[PDB]
Amino acid sequence: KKRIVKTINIDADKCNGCRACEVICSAFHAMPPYSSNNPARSRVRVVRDPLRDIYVPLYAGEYTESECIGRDKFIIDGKEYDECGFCRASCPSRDLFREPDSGLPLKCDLCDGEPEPLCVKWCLVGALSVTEREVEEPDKRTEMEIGLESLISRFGADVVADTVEQ
Amino acid sequence: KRIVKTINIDADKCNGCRACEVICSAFHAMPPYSSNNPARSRVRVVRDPLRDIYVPLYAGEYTESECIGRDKFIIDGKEYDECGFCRASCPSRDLFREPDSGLPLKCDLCDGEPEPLCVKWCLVGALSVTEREVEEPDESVKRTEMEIGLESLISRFGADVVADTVEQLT
Amino acid sequence: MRYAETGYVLEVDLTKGSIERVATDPRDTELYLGGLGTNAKILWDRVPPEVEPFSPENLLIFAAGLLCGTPATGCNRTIVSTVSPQTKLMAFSMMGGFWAPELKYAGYDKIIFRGKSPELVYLYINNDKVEIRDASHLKGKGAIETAEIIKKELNEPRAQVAAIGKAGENRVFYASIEQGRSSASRGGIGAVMGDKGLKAVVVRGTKDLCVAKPEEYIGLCNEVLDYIKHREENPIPDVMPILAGLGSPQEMKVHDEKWHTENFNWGNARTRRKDFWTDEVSHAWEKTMDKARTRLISCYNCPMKCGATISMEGLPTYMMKCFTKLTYTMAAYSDLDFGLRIAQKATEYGLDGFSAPQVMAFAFELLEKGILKDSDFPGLPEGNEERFFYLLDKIVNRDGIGDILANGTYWAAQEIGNGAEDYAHNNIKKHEQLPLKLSMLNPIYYLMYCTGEKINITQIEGQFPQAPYPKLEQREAFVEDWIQVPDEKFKKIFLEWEPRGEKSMPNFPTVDMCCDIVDWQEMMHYIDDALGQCAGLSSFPLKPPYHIHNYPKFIAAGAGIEMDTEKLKKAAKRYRTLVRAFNIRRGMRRVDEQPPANHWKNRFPELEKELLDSYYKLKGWNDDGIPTKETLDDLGLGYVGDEFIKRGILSAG
Amino acid sequence: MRYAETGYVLEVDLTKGSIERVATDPRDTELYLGGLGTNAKILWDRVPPEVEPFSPENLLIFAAGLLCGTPATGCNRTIVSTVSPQTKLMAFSMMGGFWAPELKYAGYDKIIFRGKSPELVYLYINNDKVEIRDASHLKGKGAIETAEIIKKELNEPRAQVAAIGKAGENRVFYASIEQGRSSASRGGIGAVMGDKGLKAVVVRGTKDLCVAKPEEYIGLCNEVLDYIKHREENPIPDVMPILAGLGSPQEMKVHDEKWHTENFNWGNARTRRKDFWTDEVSHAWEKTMDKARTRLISCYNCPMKCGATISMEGLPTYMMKCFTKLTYTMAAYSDLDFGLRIAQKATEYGLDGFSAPQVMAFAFELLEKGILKDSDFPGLPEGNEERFFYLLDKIVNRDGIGDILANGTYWAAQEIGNGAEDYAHNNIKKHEQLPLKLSMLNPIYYLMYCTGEKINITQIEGQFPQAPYPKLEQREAFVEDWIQVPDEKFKKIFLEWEPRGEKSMPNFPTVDMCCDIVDWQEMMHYIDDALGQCAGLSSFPLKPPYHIHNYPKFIAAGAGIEMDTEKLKKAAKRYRTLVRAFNIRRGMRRVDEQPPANHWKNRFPELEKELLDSYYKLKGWNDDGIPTKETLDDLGLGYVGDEFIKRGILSAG
Ligand SMILES: CC(C)(COP(=O)(O)OP(=O)(O)OC[C@H]1O[C@@H](n2cnc3c(N)ncnc32)[C@H](O)[C@@H]1OP(=O)(O)O)[C@@H](O)C(=O)NCCC(=O)NCCSC(=O)C1=CCCC=C1
Ligand SMILES: CC(C)(COP(=O)(O)OP(=O)(O)OC[C@H]1O[C@@H](n2cnc3c(N)ncnc32)[C@H](O)[C@@H]1OP(=O)(O)O)[C@@H](O)C(=O)NCCC(=O)NCCSC(=O)C1=CCCC=C1
Ligand SMILES: Nc1nc2c(c(=O)[nH]1)N[C@H]1C(S)=C(S)[C@@H](COP(=O)(O)O)O[C@H]1N2
Ligand SMILES: Nc1nc2c(c(=O)[nH]1)N[C@H]1C(S)=C(S)[C@@H](COP(=O)(O)O)O[C@H]1N2
Ligand SMILES: Nc1nc2c(c(=O)[nH]1)N[C@H]1C(S)=C(S)[C@@H](COP(=O)(O)O)O[C@H]1N2
Ligand SMILES: Nc1nc2c(c(=O)[nH]1)N[C@H]1C(S)=C(S)[C@@H](COP(=O)(O)O)O[C@H]1N2
Ligand code: SF4
Ligand code: SF4
Ligand code: SF4
Ligand code: SF4
Ligand code: SF4
Ligand code: SF4
Ligand code: SF4
Ligand code: SF4
Ligand SMILES: [Mg+2]
Ligand SMILES: [Mg+2]
Ligand SMILES: [W+6]
Ligand SMILES: [W+6]
Repeated sequence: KKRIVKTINIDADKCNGCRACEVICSAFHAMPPYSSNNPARSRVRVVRDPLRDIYVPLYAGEYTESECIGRDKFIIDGKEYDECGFCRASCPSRDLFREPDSGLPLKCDLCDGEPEPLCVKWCLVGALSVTEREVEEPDKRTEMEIGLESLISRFGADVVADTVEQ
Repeated sequence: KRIVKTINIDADKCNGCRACEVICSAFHAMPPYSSNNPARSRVRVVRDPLRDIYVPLYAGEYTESECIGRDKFIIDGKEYDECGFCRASCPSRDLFREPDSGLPLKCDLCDGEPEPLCVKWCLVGALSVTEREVEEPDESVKRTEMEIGLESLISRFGADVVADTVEQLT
Repeated sequence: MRYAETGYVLEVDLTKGSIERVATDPRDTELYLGGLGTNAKILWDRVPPEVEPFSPENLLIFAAGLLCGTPATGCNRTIVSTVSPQTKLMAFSMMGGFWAPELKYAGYDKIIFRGKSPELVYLYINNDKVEIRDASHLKGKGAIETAEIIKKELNEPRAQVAAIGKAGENRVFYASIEQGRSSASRGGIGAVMGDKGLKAVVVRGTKDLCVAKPEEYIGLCNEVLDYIKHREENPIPDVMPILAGLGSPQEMKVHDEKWHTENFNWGNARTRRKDFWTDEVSHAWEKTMDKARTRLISCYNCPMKCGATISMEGLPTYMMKCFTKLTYTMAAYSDLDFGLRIAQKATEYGLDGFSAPQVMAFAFELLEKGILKDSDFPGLPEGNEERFFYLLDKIVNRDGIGDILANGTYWAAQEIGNGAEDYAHNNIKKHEQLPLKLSMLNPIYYLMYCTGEKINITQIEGQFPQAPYPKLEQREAFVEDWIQVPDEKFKKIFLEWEPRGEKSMPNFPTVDMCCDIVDWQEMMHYIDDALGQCAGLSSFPLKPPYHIHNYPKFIAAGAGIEMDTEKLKKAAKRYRTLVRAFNIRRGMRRVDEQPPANHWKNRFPELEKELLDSYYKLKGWNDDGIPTKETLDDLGLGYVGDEFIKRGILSAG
Repeated sequence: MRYAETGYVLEVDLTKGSIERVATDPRDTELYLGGLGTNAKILWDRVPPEVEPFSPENLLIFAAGLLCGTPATGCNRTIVSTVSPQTKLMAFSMMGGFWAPELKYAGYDKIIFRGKSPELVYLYINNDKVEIRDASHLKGKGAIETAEIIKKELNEPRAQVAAIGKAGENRVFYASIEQGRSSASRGGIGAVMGDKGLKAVVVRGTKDLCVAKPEEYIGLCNEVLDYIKHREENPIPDVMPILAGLGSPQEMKVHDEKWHTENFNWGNARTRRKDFWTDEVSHAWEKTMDKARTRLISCYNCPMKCGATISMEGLPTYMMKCFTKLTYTMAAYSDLDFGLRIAQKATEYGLDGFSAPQVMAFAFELLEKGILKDSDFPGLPEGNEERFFYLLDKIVNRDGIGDILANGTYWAAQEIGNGAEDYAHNNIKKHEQLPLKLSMLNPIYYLMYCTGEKINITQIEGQFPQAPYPKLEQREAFVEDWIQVPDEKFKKIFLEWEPRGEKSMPNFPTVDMCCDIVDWQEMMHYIDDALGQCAGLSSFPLKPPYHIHNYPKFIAAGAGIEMDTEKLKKAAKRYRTLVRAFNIRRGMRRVDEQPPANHWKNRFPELEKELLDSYYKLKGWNDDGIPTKETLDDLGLGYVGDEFIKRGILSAG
């Protein structure tokens, strides 16, 4: 009836920019574990600019094979953030959340199989925590038909038909 | 050298009117302007007057999977929503998906039109789009909207199901 | 198909808990347009005059304007209608924000509530899904507080909520309905909502809303946006900032309040303070306003951002626009800091910020005069500010003396007696007016005060300037690009009008010019209130983007019906006349159509008689203010004329 | 493979523009560990005593500590070494932050600069890619300003930049090198960097950094984090907050500065203000600090956040930690608001905040006494604050009088003559000390002032308490969990030590106890400076997470070499002795090892002679302070003993 979603709570107002999280996450995922560390291989990467007072831990999210047509850049409460500044994607546009040598995508898996997230453990100031709740998964084949009708309207029956055959 | 475009969003100038959702959805009706529907907008405003949060979010890249962990920020005293800055067309929420089909939506900067319409209707000037040349080659695999739409149905429903329904519609 | 309107309403019987979706008659759209007009049709033929305001047969109607939910800038108003517990006449009440467009995206033009729920409930609409929910856990909570709890309950963060506060639950006669930075404020509509046991109406809509001619419609919209840009680069010369541009009065952006504080009466519409606005006051109120104002914010699809989030230390955030900024301050002879604090409390209780401050100032004039005793005010604090706060709480609970004051100045004085009626000196049709007591009879204003069905001067004025320019060359510059006039004669009237001399009031403009002006000003309000258009871009400011020449094009492109300038004037006349008929059927007559006795120092009874005589003639009414059988027939309102005759209101031939 | 160290250095000849990667000898790691130790080896055998500080043959070495770039908490220090233009002895200078770990992730342990660039350049390192870039467009820019321009230029937002300001470019003898919230501050290392025409060193690294025993290493790290948590729940009882816990002095978090302001001397280390710290002062400085402090921030991989971003109205943001918070304020008899403003300027110029304030206060005592004339200060403003700002600008440009003052108090007085030397009263080995002038000879401190190769008291003290507890029971509680002592005797010393009576200073602790204490305190500093460990978690605070018992385990697990407590004590003795030998070879002798004449009011020349005699004996040095042929041989420093003999420094047998 329902599933568990886990939420990384990030209190950027408590972050001191130490990057301890990058150290421990990369070290844990070395092979064998703790054999080396390398913050370029961390699944958490901290946006850090003391002169803008910005300290934003960012977690690696979903893989995308292509960049956006337009990249977003925010001003919020007087802070000018970076282009794509909050994005979690392993994206062809930058090196974040990609192996520094191969370029393959990295994804945070909440230190799956470990007793607790290592980045949360090593954040001695407590900027980070993970919590859970139950949510109701979906009910929907009507949606499929409405969606194909929509693509036929935007692109035409002959274009949609030849495309589905491939 | 190639061109990259940046959507500049001054969230400090935003007044939460949502005109940007009105015009984007209107233009993407079929035929253009025959209706409108904020839920079909490729720009969607996070709007909570009581938190003083007014943040225009533009639709971005399709993902067929949810992340293992969702993120939620407190920044500068403000408690933002879970995944509150994500552009993704993602199965965990309705944002940036067609309200009746779940098809993905993605901003293309009103491609082919004289100028981005949300920006044109944003009369306080919270939105702008600028351009710059970069030396980095584009490594994107450029799939069409049509191709992304179908591929998403096929993941959700099955290649044979989709193909069969399509034959029965044409 | 139908366009712009969705073609459907919800009929809810709160006694039975039944809910029904019903298709509307498209013929009603051609005749009465939408919003206020089709509300008036529903009220006329379903609410006869024997129905009392707190009887289960009284209807409460929430209507979205015809063009709400379309891309038209600032077209977002809800029109709430019912029979008023205070005036016993029709009450219609407008609310901006985001709620009416959401109702349209859900698939509905109106919700019509009849009956009474035994238990406190709220109605929950999500597209096709409609249901009545228990609200007992929300009993007493403030209107905004209530909205936030519901949205969390339902997990509907994008839902729009219209709710009442404790004042509405306790049937206070000037209780409002509140939605974000928007309020259906006046005539007691929140009291009727509370009477029916209805705590809130929650709506979420994600369906498409279609227009008839897509490119022509968006074309008109873009023309409006271009006109807004240009108009804001060209404020009306020599007019104060709060009124020189577009929008509701821009009181949230402007700190200078000299015009208001020195020309409007303080206390119980009692005291002119000619020289109030000193350097110290200006700097002190500017400091308060700068600290309190969090952000200027707009209604749906509008760039004007007339309203503001207001944050007072130690108090929850609330939202404010226009004149309630000053009404509490002034009624209590206090400062802006006091105004913003008590307005927070009153907004959550859901009280009309026009009548409520005057009811409390009226109270203290009674206590003052001794007509009321200190024993009627148990525990009444010493401090003046603290007294207003005290009395506010007694009123929203109908506690003791509060129970009488909760009925408004007219009923409260009538109940109290002992010459209390002398101090209820600012009512028309039992309804509190603006606190304005001027020297010279203004013949245009006289007509608007006497006949306005909203019974509120700020909601019938606007299209014709409030005062003449001294110099001819200023008048020539003004009429130059004045495209919004229906007729050239309006330019010529303004060109001859002077502040002093033989072309000055009360004798000029002439009686015929005054009737034409009032008719045009009013007409534009009725058109706004049928379409859902904010008066901030139409009937309220000088030289608006929406006017009598392009409105017919919006109606034809949007709704797909035939419309031109003459047909629109006639439609506006039609349901404005139907609103008049409804009030006639409830007992209103010429006798009720007189401003307060003390509204001007200089009165002219022969001129005032000729004005009202001529204005009735223009409308096509009796010299008792009743629409004639001839004019009713011409408007397609024969059924009204038939009923008037049958009821003895009109005499057959 | 090698572990923890990368095994490679960069050798850069700025004259030729040649760059070479060179593998290091692993034997050097076993002997001298890393960081300061291997810097000292390089300097000894490549920089003979005829090399002058601004000759092309002087080396400037940037070294990352042995364990930098590993997961060890707070292990992130850069050690810069060169021959000092001020003291003409070795200068080593530590910098925290993020730069040394980045150099490790790029693949290098050191960069060694020789020669001089004809043109201003910067070095750019990205992993394997290393290149010299033109920096002429950066001429004069502040050190932080420079970092930000370069990072944009290169499109390397995650690069770490160590840069000099105008003071370094103009060879000011106390110019620093600045990197974010970190500074290689003292001994003139920024002057040598400027002399070589080197504006900045920019590094980016994204390679792996390996340790030898992975689970044992991370195990030790976790034990450190647990000890940090526990230690911060248990501050040392009755010690002021700035020193009661871990970290550099926690001056950015604490507003109470009574101990500093009332015990340290204001002006040119001149004035005790016994009762400075009033209620008004406390509240006023707290107001300044609360407004100015943007965020407490850490160095790399540390939770202590000792430093702070500081934002003064109208000034660019900068970063501050520890005592420069007060040095400018105090040298100028002013307030905290003045301190934070001028410190912004001085930080961008890249000046030592210890010597620079004293050089300016020294100046004004000369102007005061008339030894300098007003004509030497062209345009000298009236205001005292404005005078400091004026003189700051003259110094960083070596303009007129600034040109002399830029050489420090020792050289400036010597040049000026006319009894100016009397006012350079606070130097040891030509290097300004802390502004502390106390009453009673402290025998532990006497030894540290005389012999400390950093010539800075705050960088040799820490592991033994600065003062005794009055009550025995407090002493018993303290030594109870004091696991960091090398030997039980240190507990017993502290248990007998009392503030007053027969067990009080200067007579107790005994001469032998004092030598042992100083030896232990110093040793811990040398171990930190070889490993890269912040002294904030080791040698500086009482009861640190890192100490002589677990350090050997970190070294063995990290670097994969054999290590235990005795071998580590001997390694620390080895390169501490080699640093001593280098300074002996440059002319230093017993005669140079004396504190300022006026440092204590009460002196004891026979006790002071016996202390230094016994301390030399402990070290295994001559009674002239020279390491003996016997002790050199035992340390594997036979080549040093051979050269001493050949140079006539030691007499063969
Ligand atoms: C209100 C107003 C400033 C009144 O202007 P004034 O002060 O000048 O008018 P006054 O007081 O009548 O007379 C002054 C003196 O002149 C004399 N005198 C008169 N006529 C004379 C003549 N012909 N010749 C010679 N002398 C003539 C008089 O006897 C008197 O002399 P006194 O010192 O010896 O006693 C003006 O804007 C107006 O006309 N408004 C329109 C009406 C209205 O109610 N509008 C408000 C609607 S609500 C609204 O807008 C909002 C609400 C909430 C927020 C959003 C907006
Ligand atoms: C500095 C300090 C307060 C000196 O304490 P006090 O004021 O008590 O010492 P005092 O002035 O010598 O004597 C006072 C009076 O007592 C008398 N008297 C003395 N002995 C007596 C005896 N046995 N019996 C009887 N009487 C005895 C004296 O004659 C005198 O009497 P008077 O009024 O009649 O003239 C204490 O913390 C200390 O010694 N620190 C260690 C050394 C040091 O310099 N540490 C700081 C290094 S920098 C640092 O760490 C940082 C910098 C930047 C930020 C980071 C940290
Ligand atoms: N159609 C219409 N729009 C209107 C009005 C009106 O009466 N009819 N009142 C105007 C005024 S004078 C004000 S202060 C605001 C009130 O906004 P609210 O109803 O959302 O609280 O609406 C403005 N827009
Ligand atoms: N509670 C409340 N009462 C209010 C207001 C309001 O915004 N909130 N607005 C005032 C203004 S400026 C006007 S023009 C009228 C609007 O009338 P209506 O809400 O009945 O349409 O209400 C007044 N009373
Ligand atoms: N290894 C090491 N860590 C050290 C020191 C030192 O001499 N060696 N000095 C300490 C002091 S007293 C302070 S104020 C800070 C200086 O930080 P910074 O050098 O990055 O400016 O480093 C602390 N950490
Ligand atoms: N410009 C500058 N100078 C400074 C400081 C600083 O942070 N910035 N720290 C002072 C303090 S508290 C200490 S311990 C020393 C450390 O000297 P070092 O950087 O040469 O090792 O520098 C002093 N001079
Ligand atoms: S360890 Fe914590 S304080 Fe440090 S950068 Fe990461 S989230 Fe921030
Ligand atoms: S980093 Fe994110 S937001 Fe930026 S282009 Fe890639 S997908 Fe889009
Ligand atoms: S939860 Fe684990 S996987 Fe995710 S960033 Fe933290 S340490 Fe890495
Ligand atoms: S149009 Fe402009 S201000 Fe209005 S909601 Fe969109 S971005 Fe914000
Ligand atoms: S919405 Fe974005 S951040 Fe949230 S789970 Fe989906 S992809 Fe991840
Ligand atoms: S640029 Fe065009 S497509 Fe993108 S959000 Fe704005 S209106 Fe929609
Ligand atoms: S003009 Fe003002 S009140 Fe009217 S819709 Fe726009 S923001 Fe709202
Ligand atoms: S203890 Fe303080 S100075 Fe040392 S690394 Fe941690 S934060 Fe930096
Ligand atoms: Mg209203
Ligand atoms: Mg340093
Ligand atoms: W208003
Ligand atoms: W320090």
